[PDB]
Amino acid sequence: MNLNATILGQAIAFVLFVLFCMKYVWPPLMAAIEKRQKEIADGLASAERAHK
Amino acid sequence: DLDLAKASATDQLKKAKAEAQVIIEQANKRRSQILDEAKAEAEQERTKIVAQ
Repeated sequence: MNLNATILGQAIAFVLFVLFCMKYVWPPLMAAIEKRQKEIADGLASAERAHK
Repeated sequence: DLDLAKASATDQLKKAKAEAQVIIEQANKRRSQILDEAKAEAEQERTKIVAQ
């Protein structure tokens, strides 16, 4: 169809939402999940260290 | 039960230090009374020889 400058406008909102999520959301949740994994991995690891 | 493992690891090594103590104390006493019997015998066989 007839293209429109909106193709230029939309890119800005896209890159802004990327800039925001990239820092305000992702590392937060990355930690929030990695911490839950590590707390179980270390539990079973230390328990094996005890049995040995 | 990590610390149940710690508990057993404390206990059995305590018990080793105890049993391997009394074994050697007991064998030392056996050696003491054997070297006692040695004198009780040697000084009694002398009487036999002088009576002879």
